[PDB]
Amino acid sequence: MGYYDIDDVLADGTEFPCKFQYDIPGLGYLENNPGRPITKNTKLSLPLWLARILAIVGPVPFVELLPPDMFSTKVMNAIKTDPVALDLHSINSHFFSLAIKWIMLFSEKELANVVSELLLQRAQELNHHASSLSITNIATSTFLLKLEEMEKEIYKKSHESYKDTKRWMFKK
Amino acid sequence: KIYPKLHQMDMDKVSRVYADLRRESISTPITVRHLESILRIAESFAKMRLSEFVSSYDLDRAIKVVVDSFVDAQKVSVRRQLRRSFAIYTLGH
Amino acid sequence: MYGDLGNKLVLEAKRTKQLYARSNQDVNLPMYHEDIIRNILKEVSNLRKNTEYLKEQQQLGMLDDKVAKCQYFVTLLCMERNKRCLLAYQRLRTDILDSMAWNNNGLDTNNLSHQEQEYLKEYCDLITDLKSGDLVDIDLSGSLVPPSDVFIDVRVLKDAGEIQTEYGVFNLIKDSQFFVRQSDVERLIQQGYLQKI
Amino acid sequence: NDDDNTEIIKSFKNFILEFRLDSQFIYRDQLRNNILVKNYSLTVNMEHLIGYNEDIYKKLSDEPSDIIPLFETAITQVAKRISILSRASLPTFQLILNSNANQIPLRDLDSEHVSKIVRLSGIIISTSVLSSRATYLSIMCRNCRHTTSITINNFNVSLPRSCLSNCGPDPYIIIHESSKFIDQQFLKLQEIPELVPVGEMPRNLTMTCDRYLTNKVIPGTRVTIVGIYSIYNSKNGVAIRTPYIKILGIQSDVEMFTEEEEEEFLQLSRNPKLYEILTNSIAPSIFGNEDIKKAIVCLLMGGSKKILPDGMRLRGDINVLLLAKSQLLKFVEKVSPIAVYTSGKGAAGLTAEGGAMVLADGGVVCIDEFDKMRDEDRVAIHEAMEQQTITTVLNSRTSVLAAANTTILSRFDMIFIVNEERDISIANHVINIHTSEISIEKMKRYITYCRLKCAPRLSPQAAEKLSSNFVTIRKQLLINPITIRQLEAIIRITESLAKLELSPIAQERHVDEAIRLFQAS
Amino acid sequence: MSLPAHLQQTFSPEEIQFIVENEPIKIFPRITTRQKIRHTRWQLITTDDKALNNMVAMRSTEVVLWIALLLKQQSKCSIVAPQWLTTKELDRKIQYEKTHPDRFSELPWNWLVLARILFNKAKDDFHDPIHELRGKIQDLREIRQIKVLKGLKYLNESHLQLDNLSLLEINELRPFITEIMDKLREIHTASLT
Amino acid sequence: DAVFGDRVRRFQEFLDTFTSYRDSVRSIQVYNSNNAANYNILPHRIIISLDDLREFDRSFWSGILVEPAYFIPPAEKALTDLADSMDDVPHPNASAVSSRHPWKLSFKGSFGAHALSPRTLTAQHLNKLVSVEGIVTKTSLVRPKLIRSVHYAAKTGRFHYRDYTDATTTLTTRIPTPAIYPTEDTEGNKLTTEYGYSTFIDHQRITVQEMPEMAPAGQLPRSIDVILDDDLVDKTKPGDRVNVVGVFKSLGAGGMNQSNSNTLIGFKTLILGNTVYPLHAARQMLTDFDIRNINKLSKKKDIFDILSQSLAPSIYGHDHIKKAILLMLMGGVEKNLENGSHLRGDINILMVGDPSTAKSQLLRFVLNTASLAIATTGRGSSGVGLTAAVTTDERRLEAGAMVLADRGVVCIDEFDKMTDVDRVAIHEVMEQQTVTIHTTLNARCSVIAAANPVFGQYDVNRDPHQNIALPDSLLSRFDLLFVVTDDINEIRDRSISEHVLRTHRYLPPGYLEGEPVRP
Amino acid sequence: VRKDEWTLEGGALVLADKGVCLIDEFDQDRTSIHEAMEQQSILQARCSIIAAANPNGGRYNSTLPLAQNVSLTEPILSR
Amino acid sequence: ELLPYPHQLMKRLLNRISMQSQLIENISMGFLDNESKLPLLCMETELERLKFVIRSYIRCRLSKIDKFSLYLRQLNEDENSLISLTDLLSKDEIKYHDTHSLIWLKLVNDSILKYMPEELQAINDTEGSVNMIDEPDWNKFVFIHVNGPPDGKWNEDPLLQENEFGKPCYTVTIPDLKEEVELTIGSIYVMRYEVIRDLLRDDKVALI
DNA sequence: TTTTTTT
Repeated sequence: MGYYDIDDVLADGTEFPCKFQYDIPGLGYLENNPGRPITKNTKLSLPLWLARILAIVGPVPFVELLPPDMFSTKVMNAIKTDPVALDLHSINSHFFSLAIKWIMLFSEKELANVVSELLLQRAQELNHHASSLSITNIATSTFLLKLEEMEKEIYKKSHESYKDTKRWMFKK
Repeated sequence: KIYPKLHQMDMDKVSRVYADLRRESISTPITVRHLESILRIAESFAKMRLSEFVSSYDLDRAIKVVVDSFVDAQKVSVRRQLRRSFAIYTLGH
Repeated sequence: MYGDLGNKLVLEAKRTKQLYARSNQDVNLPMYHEDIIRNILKEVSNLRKNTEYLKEQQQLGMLDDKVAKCQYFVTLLCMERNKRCLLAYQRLRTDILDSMAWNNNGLDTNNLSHQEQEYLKEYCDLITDLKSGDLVDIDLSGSLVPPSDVFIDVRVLKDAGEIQTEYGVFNLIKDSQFFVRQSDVERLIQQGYLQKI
Repeated sequence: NDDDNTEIIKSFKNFILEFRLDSQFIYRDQLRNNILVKNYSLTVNMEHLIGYNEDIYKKLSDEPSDIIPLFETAITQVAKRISILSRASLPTFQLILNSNANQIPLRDLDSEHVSKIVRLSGIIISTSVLSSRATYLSIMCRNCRHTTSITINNFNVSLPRSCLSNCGPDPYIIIHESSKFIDQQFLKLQEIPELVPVGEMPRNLTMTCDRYLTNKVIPGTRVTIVGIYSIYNSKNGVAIRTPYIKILGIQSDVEMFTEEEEEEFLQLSRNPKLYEILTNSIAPSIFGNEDIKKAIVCLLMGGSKKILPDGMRLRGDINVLLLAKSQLLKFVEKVSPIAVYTSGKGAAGLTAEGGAMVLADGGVVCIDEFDKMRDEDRVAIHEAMEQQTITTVLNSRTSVLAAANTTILSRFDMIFIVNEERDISIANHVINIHTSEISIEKMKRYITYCRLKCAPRLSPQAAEKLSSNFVTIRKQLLINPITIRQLEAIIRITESLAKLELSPIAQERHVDEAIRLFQAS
Repeated sequence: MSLPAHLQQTFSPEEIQFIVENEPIKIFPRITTRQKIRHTRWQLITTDDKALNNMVAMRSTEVVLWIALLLKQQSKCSIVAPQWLTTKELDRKIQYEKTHPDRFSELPWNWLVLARILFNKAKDDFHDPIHELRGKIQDLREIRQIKVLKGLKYLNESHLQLDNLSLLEINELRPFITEIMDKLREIHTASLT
Repeated sequence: DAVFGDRVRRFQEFLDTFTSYRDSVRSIQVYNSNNAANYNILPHRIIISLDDLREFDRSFWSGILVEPAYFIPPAEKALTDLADSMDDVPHPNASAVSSRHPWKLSFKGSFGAHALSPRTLTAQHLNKLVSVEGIVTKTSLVRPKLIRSVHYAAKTGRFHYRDYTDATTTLTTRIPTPAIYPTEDTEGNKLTTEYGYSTFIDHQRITVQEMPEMAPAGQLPRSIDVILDDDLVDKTKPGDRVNVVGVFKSLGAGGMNQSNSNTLIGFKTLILGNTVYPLHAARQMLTDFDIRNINKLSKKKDIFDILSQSLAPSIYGHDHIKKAILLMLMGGVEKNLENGSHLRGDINILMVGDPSTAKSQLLRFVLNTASLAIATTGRGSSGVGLTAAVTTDERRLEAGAMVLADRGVVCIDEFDKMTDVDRVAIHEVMEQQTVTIHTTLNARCSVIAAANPVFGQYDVNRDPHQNIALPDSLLSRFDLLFVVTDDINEIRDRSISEHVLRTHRYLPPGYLEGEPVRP
Repeated sequence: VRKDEWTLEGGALVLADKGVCLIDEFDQDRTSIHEAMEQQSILQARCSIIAAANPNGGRYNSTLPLAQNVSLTEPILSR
Repeated sequence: ELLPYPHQLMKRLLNRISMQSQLIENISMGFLDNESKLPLLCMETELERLKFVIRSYIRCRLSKIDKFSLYLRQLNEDENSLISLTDLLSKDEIKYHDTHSLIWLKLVNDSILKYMPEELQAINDTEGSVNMIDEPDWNKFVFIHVNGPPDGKWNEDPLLQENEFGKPCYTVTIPDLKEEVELTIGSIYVMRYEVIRDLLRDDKVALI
């Protein structure tokens, strides 16, 4: 999550729904209307880097973020059913980082517990896949397609470590 | 038992003749497929002579056969002009 | 938006980082994203002009306390995001260049920018200078692999011809094997002339 | 016997535990990996086991059908030992094997070949749907209400008549819930045409597969099967039997970029002369016809597809019409990621069943002789190629190419018609046969990659240029008809041209190129 | 950068082998490097030279494992097999692991690497057949792997204890376990007010 | 048995944990009593969240998934006991007491691996609860079952009853019941079957083809039959997507029996659906806040203008046609007189314009704007087909395109290209609002028509009817006739070019510039 | 094609292989010939083509070019 | 975190390496003029291994210096920092850090800071939401093996204390959870580097 | 078997 971290930059660039708590003339560029003043109660998705700051500051905060479908209770129920079967990458490549940022902006113990359980199950599956080494598979391909980009990087690191260890063991 | 082999010098003359035949078809068609058919008919004439190497006369008679095919196509329309233009081209020898 | 170009540049940086992590051997780095960088710089110049206009509006005094403050804050945040993206991409490319200099220059100029090429030359000069002086006894450019094998059979991957040794000249005639200490043949292996006996 | 069978299972387990490919036991490691992937099965190479342990292979060849279940039981025992901690059963593990021996022709297979392992090759005519085989059962005796379990191996048993706690004639009745089942697929494999004697149709044989062996292949695929020739009697000559081959293993003859792989596409996009290079590589033997090559490239790229919020959708494919074009169409069929080359015969229609136009999706679809063919008349083709749709409707979202020698021309995005040194060079190449440059596959992959990666839109300058040119053309025509359909065709051509460079937006240069190409219409 | 990306988190198996080589090992010399009262010298700056210079034929002596293997490359050196590297000791460790699924057998942290290196080179010195020792090592590795799987099932963000686990096993598990525990700790911290 | 009793107690504990489930069972009972008094009776079927059963006991939910036969029957028995206790059951009929309707149980949401498709269905899923989704196909016609063959021995005064069980109907395997009415009573008096007292529940078993998009290329989609009973029967029809929470069940000998010599056949597998859910993939939903907003919109000075401007906002120059389309979407009022005369509740509009005038684009936008719409193209549209359709099947009648969505509007491209005979068949729809073949199909649908001039370019000198291919009688049959055609003006051309450029410049929220999509 | 079960029978052009095949009345047979000439496949004909076609189904007339006398392809005439 | 540079130990090792190389060269001259080169090969391999270890440690130190160049400039500017930059680094390390930071600052300034407004032109400023200065993660988890007390006597170490089953242990606390735990002597554990740093400075535990 | 009608 570094300042120069490209993945963190992309996750911050991701937009989230929000509802305006203020009416600001001259902010029509965010509205995408050249001369229309911003209005209170207006609903507009905003980039996470800007939406989070607007939710933090404003006293009444300047904007209030609406709950995303990635944070929807239906997605939560699907995760509680089967953490592995869900396509977290299709939902968001930075879904875990976005969940962590949403927990930081709004402390949610149950959400953190559900996210941790999903991460643990997906990590067990990813560890099984990484332990499976060549002496592309459809099952691993579908699992990676479900797996987010960060989880795929972790899986690549673990699988490369296992493959290097096996190669060094089987070769002089 | 015999596999005809195209002669290189006769084939050079036949390639010049094939360019001339395409030009004559434009004048009054002829195709690289027809030139390949000339090579095959030269193989056929070598077979008729039972020669493993295609004769220059075999290639010439094959060019004559392909020219006869071109003349037969649109016979009344182009046959006289084709014969006049191909009196030298139909047979290399 | 203005930050979208920086996001695209950072996406290219992440793609190149994943590629370099995938390939152990150093590939020729992707050509510098001069187009996206120049677009981001033009956006930064436009935002600077907008901030100057906002300061002029504040001198006019209309809503300078709140509306102009928010507009200037938004423009400054956009400039900061663009600068962060550009710095991240440049740092990743420069780290790749430093790794390449450690790999080869210690023992694809079109892809690099001219400033990047000057920086890589300066890094190679710095490496040679660090080896040239104190701690010169150990070749800092020497391989980081532990000395597992004192002696190893060596033969030419290529017919380079005569080659120097500590006290010998060895012909590298094609497919000519040898039996020598690994340390002396480490430089020749780095040259690639001899591979695995 | 039963002690000998237990000894055979124990010997299989011992060989698995004590066989090491290179001082590392592949059998133990492969079984553990299959357990990790939850693969309740194991694949064993006959070469590794029988390279020096010939006695096991001899016993297996003696009684393969009965021996295999003992090997599977040994696999289950070894898996339980390796994976389940003691003092802290598993589903049956299928055994997969490969003969790795000389194949036998399907016609050469005879009655003596039955009851023995056979290696062969052929093309599967079809693959039957899965059929669950009851691996286990619980059979309740009706008259005394008590149950007795039954397990079945799908090799080479029926419900016992007696009740055995005998109160009934056939009182035993299965408990479907307690019964455990395994899917099984039947396969019909035709012999390879070379294996068929000259002047004879290939012979076909019924074959069976179960568990992981099911769905391992697809119908129509040439494949090499490892299986024991067997016999069975269908319920439907005298003493005649129905031959079949229980499969031990299958090896198919038929059989997303890396860090280095994607960089090649990046370089191809980096080339500024990429469009002209593609046009030149298309029909290299043909001299001239630059407009034809450019139109082919633009059709392969296709216009950008978009859907308006109101539900209106822009056509996502360019259409080209021609009036040696057959060679160009043959090249286009290979270069296109998806293409169907035909003279309109299909007797299947071009638009229809599924036509060639419907089967082709995106890419380009080429017709060798569109005007010559009259089946699947142009009335259906007009709707298909204009609205990308056809009381039957079929998707027709694929670039249209027509070779030959109105309303269809109005639907078409473009129209067209159809050197001695070129003839000499082509003749020299053909004679050598008889006695920029980019690979076709690489160019097809690059075209698909550009279509998947970028769908360029018109920049404001390109839109203004297109509007001004369209107004000028309309004024000239009024002074002298061009339609907004042709204007949309030109816009699609501009988007297709920008797609090669993968630019975020099209350019006035693309607009000029599209207008120049349209001038040939 | 100076440090490879894979090396940023964990030591390579070759590095673990180098550490194991830095460990010492007993061997039987075949050269009377010791000179009678009636010559080149090691003069090692990182290790004892007196043992090497005092080695005599068939006089058991201990030296750093790398130097021991270097001498074993010559016929002069024959490495002494570790006592725990015996069939009876391996069977005892296996029985201990079986009786204690929770508790790993007290094998050395470099037991796996040392057994592999000895099988590569010191297979001749083993009085017990090398194949039986290899099978026992594989069985112990499988038991330890099952125990590691159970422990991963019983992971906790606060801490973990692995007493008798092999150093190679710890190095292999460092990336995955460290990343998972760090992610869990980050989730718990974000949950914390 | 004892485990079944423990599961019944645990499911009663689940109903106690979620008061809403017990309240819903009692609500079905109370609604049944009130509706029986008023006359419309709710079936004794209960659907609960799978996550709710998991919250009550994760072990119970996973156990129902693993052994639906062992758990779901006891859980439904517990639900039925709770419903019997909660229900007043006033004045129960003897036939109702004989019926003794069980309270069905269903699991909703969070299926995971239990969520399935017919191609992905497995033998392990057999004897296990699952949720399968796919396009319905080959649905069986509803056939009444028999809960019990209630009988009555003659002169005995006692009604002997014989229950019958089906393996597909019951998740647990059972020895087959005779399913034959007893000829004589156990007492020895002659036994007569008691119709009415005997209970018959409708049973339907519908195959469910895997979704064609989900079907692999070069392969036919798999189909798994799902058992349906009571309200679940006839819940969906072939060609309609549906998702059913049903336990896959191994069944039959599968070649294990002695009669099957080949033994090649596998064990029959038939899913037993606890519930059937039709799925759109539509129909708009109205809430109180949106209704207040709609009241404010009606309070607006130009409500019709606001709605029309909202309709096809991207389309340019067709705003008057969009106002006419809003009038057609309302359709007007439909009236059936005491005399039987019919006033149509639909309005037909026709607009003629040259190709690429976007009149057909506005018609497509109207088809999208309508919750239900019929699409046709005059070159490809037959009026006989629009009025009615014939299927070979005895032949089965099929509704015509105009008859389809008989209340909804029908948008037709190239209506002028459609033949005049087709237009006469359409006139049967336009004026009579009904079609007669000897089968008769109602055709009161609105007919919005996109057309082109017969010349292909509208001429001011030519009359609008002369330019239109439709006859004057057809134009009179149409409620409105328009002439919206492509034209070239300088300022309007700049505006339309800016509109197309604005459509291109519109950026999907998820896709940035240079990224493909998907007052 | 015929039932055997189902079995297939080889075509006549396929039956004539490597030996010169024969054609007459040069239009479905012409399509088999012409698809063969462009395709190199009739299934490959694998045989030379010899034509004995009456011109336009009647006595030959000198005025008609061969393409009119027998319907065919110009590429077929070239081949 | 970068460890403090041991100048005396590094210098003594370097002097020993120099003397060993000189002696090996003298032996080589004598051989070129008993005669057993096996001890010479042993000394050469020992020198190679020692030089490799020293170079690896120095390269890791330079990597840490470049990773926290901003934080090291901040620490050098910060008199309140307990450790002087020269104390933490070697002389060559300090010169390298200074020159590298200056070169990077010149490059970044000429690249972007000329166009950037002066208020935001500062490279190491904390005004950004993510501080541009990069510092070592104290709380990062790192494996460790309890070395036990540096002294032979377990009782002599106050940190060492009897735990259950007669096992010496060292009490430790994780500030985030405020959890206290005892680490048995001669045992391996995984803990945050911040809490581990106390025992590491005490040398009671060595990082794995 | 005999319309019916779609190919």
